[PDB]
Amino acid sequence: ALKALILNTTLRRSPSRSQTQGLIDKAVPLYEKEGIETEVVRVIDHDIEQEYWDDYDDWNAGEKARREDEWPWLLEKIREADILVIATPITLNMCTSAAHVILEKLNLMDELNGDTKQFPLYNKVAGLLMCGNEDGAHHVAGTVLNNLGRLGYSVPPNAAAYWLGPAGTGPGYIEGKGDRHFHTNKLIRFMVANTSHLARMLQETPYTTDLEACAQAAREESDDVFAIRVNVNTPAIRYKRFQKLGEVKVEE
Amino acid sequence: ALKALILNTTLRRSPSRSQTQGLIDKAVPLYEKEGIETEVVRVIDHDIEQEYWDDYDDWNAGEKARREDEWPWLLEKIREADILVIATPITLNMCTSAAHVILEKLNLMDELNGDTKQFPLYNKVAGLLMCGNEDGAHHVAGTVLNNLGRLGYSVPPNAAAYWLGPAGTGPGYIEGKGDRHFHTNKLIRFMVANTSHLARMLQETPYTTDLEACAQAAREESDDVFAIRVNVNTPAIRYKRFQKLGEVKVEE
Amino acid sequence: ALKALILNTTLRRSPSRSQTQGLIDKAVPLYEKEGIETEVVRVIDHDIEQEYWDDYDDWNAGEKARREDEWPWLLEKIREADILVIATPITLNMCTSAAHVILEKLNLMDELNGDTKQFPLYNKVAGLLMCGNEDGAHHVAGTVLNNLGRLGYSVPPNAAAYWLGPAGTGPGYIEGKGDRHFHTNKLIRFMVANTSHLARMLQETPYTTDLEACAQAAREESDDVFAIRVNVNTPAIRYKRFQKLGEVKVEE
Amino acid sequence: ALKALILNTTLRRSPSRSQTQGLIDKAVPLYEKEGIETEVVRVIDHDIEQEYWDDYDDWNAGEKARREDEWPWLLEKIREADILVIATPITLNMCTSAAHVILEKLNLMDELNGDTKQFPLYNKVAGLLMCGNEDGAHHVAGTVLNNLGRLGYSVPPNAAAYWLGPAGTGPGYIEGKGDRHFHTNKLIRFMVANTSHLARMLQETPYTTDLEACAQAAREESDDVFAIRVNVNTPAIRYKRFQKLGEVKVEE
Ligand SMILES: Cc1cc2nc3c(=O)[nH]c(=O)[nH]c3[n+](CC(=O)[C@@H](O)[C@@H](O)COP(=O)(O)O)c2cc1N
Ligand SMILES: Cc1cc2nc3c(=O)[nH]c(=O)[nH]c3[n+](CC(=O)[C@@H](O)[C@@H](O)COP(=O)(O)O)c2cc1N
Ligand SMILES: Cc1cc2nc3c(=O)[nH]c(=O)[nH]c3[n+](CC(=O)[C@@H](O)[C@@H](O)COP(=O)(O)O)c2cc1N
Ligand SMILES: Cc1cc2nc3c(=O)[nH]c(=O)[nH]c3[n+](CC(=O)[C@@H](O)[C@@H](O)COP(=O)(O)O)c2cc1N
Repeated sequence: ALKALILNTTLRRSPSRSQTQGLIDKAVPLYEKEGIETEVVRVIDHDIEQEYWDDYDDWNAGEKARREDEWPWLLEKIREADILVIATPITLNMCTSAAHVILEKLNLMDELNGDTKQFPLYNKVAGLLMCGNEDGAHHVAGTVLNNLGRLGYSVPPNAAAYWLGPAGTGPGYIEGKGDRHFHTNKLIRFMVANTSHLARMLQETPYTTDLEACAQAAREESDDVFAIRVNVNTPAIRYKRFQKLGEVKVEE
Repeated sequence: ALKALILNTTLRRSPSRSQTQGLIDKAVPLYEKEGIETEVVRVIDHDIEQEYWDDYDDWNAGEKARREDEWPWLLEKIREADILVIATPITLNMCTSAAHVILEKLNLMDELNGDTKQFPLYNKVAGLLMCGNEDGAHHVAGTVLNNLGRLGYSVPPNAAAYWLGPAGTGPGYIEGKGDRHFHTNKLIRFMVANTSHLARMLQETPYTTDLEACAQAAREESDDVFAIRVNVNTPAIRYKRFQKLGEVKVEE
Repeated sequence: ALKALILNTTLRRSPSRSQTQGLIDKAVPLYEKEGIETEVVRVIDHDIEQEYWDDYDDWNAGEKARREDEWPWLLEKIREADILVIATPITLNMCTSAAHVILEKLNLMDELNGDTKQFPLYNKVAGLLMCGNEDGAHHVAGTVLNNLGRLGYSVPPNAAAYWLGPAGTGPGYIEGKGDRHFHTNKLIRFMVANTSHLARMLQETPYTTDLEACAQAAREESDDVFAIRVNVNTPAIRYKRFQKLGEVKVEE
Repeated sequence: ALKALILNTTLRRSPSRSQTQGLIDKAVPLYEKEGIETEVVRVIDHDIEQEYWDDYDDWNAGEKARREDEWPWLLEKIREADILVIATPITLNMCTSAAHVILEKLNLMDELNGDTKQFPLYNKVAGLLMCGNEDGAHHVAGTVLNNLGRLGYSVPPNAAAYWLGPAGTGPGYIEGKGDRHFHTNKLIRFMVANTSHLARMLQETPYTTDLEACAQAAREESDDVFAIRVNVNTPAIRYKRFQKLGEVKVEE
């Protein structure tokens, strides 16, 4: 069967009560009625290393970045899930820092599958559940769904469901009675119905795009050097699409 | 046959040379090789009224807003196109004001159909071409594609292609030789292949979601009043998800 | 004698009731108690041409762009005001298209003050009023206030005041009783008090920065060509800060 | 003697070479030439706990969030610094998750200066250094500087300096020769000059705003309950500022 993986990216460790979890609790039985098996992971409960290392970095400095953690376990669940729902509180008009770490680490998956010539997360479907006290839902949805789009996820219409109160400091979903908020409840239902349909579609008729071939055709029509002259004689920062400075020619 | 409509939202009237049109000129033959009938509209060439009126406004003040313009023609083309590609320059880290006016008027389309019980632009596909001198493509992509998804568009992976120069004032795509810019050329090819595929899928197996039925289910599990107490005794704007202010008792 | 100019960027013509105008009506008497002269302009009531032309465009295509409108009148007012307050409704998680046009045209300035070597809007102060039915205030503040900062405006703390209802379709400020909304009313008071203080400060102690001399220091430490090699052999879009492609050597 | 604190929020531990540190290395001598004592902290080098606990959470599970870490050490520096410069690489069109955590924890302060009745970070100045491979500088600047403004920071004009390559995957500042990039080098000079000036101003003539008095005046003109009726009989998500549903009357 198809699988939906819902990542609660709250910053409070289980079992502390999460506002965002209220939206998850509505979505789970709806996915199960669709025949889509659900799993909820609260990512902050798990040891996921934030630090970065590759071979350009200092070798000893990277020991902590290279340590054994729980990321392979979580990455494998994401690879296996046909639907990825990020369920995030809003902080600083963004997703939480926990969602941010996960997405940073996930952005290793724009390289290739040997037989599809597609990124590893191609043919999957993304949805979004968000909870804020007042503001930021559409901004976060734009940022997060755009990034997932870059990785291979398809986004159906009305794929982001959320709760917000009025302009103010709070309170959140629980005291604000968001479990009976009509607009949120109808958005959650839209999102589940549409992500489920698109997931079944992509299971039957995946993209056949060969990104390697697209890239080769693009190589055969492009240069391998970008170069432009800069006007260094002005403090101005106003935009000029035509600057008439002269084109550049490259050494040998 | 499938139709793709590409809206160049440059602020300069034809035949003035448009940087963004360079990306369009790459995309059109690629769609035509996909078997998809393409049409390019430069919306600024057409008389589209920006002012708003509805029957809550003053009747005389709204006369200019109600005047006969070319919006019904353009709206009918959007309704007919299976793929909508917004092709916009970046201004102020946003789409152009012309794209903005078009999207404002298009967001009247969030009500139902017959028959399908879906918004009128359901089962369509969105992609994005963008051109800026230096910065803003992913921010604009998040904003524009999120809004199109609210209307019923589905978004495939890698649906946004763009050109940008380095940090600076420009110049633009033409002087910058973007027509031979590898990254842009490959993204344009990704976008055309993926949008064409998703359009063919949705032609054959559209969403069957009944938004009316989703809304009726939400109504049964929801209140028809939102009400919270407010802490009027503090200058603080720190978020507080629990405030223990007491419930609001509502009459009738 | 300081002047504050408040631009209501609603899309509905006077005298139609504007939701955003409710916040302006709170702010005006507060500024006047500060001893600051205030003027409110509803910009949609004035003829401001959106289209663009310069010498690189087609002459005949640009005739409409070059026509007589009310922009010189409005631009002179912005230039003269010590405090600019954009008072914008939210559309599509952005300011309105009317605000978008004004800012597009305001960004077309290409001057440097001969005596101070600064942009024309240096030493002015920016505040923000916003009104939306549910969502978008901090995103719009980020975008608009970042753009004004690039032009020369300084931004005090708590410079953006706004009203929003809960997640939903509305209603707006008037039916939602925003005029008695504590959070909005206290933010408006913070905004007026802080912008007023900062405006007075800059009137006594303006920036003495010499933008021309900064740019000349930068010219001495910088190249006049930007050039990089591009990896044209991969479909990957993964970010690689080091790519081992070789330096490009330019011939001048 | 003013203090400037520069937080490098790279995800790579010292002494691994950071692209963003290149911009920092330009700014530090410019600040010291202004007579400002400058400290650089690479926050990822320090053990700062990401998890959240307060007394509404689960005591037992909150033990890790409550643990002794290095946050008080870093917060003291932020409390003392007259200028805070966030120096962040761009990930996912945002600041890094490391910057995200720091700002999250900074936003948890709940204090009012007993004498000035201002938030604790009032009268400070914020600036920004950013480094990305291609895109996101103005979006990050909007988000980060809007958040610091809510905390009490003032933002001068041209307070955000950055480097970006063209559309693509990289490379970054070092291989792209950003240390000799004219646009970046001049923006760094603008930013140091303007933040230094504004910090000196605010040390002389701080804001005298009484936030508590402002909130008390807002309390007198406002309701202590927010309540609106909802239309539960539509699937539409079209925005409607006027819905004629009727007022909510609240008991007692
Ligand atoms: C540091 C910080 C920043 C915030 N930025 C925003 C914002 O910018 N906008 C908003 O509307 N709300 C914001 N909130 C409230 C919020 O979202 C959470 O409390 C709630 O949702 C809890 O969910 P959870 O119980 O599942 O963890 C923030 C709270 C923070 N601690
Ligand atoms: C007022 C204003 C603002 C801008 N804001 C940004 C921005 O924030 N970022 C960027 O990278 N570029 C920006 N540009 C350059 C740009 O985009 C166009 O010139 C080009 O693309 C034209 O394309 P076209 O020939 O098809 O019209 C702006 C230019 C403006 N006139
Ligand atoms: C097309 C369109 C899009 C919108 N996008 C958003 C959004 O993204 N978020 C929101 O919260 N609200 C939004 N609204 C409501 C809104 O803002 C205005 O009606 C109000 O403010 C009127 O103010 P006024 O009477 O002074 O003109 C939109 C309304 C639109 N017509
Ligand atoms: C996961 C991920 C995401 C990214 N998202 C973006 C983006 O959205 N836009 C951009 O322009 N660049 C991006 N980069 C490159 C970047 O910024 C850094 O490598 C550089 O700056 C290193 O700086 P440092 O050596 O001081 O750490 C990303 C890189 C990542 N590892």
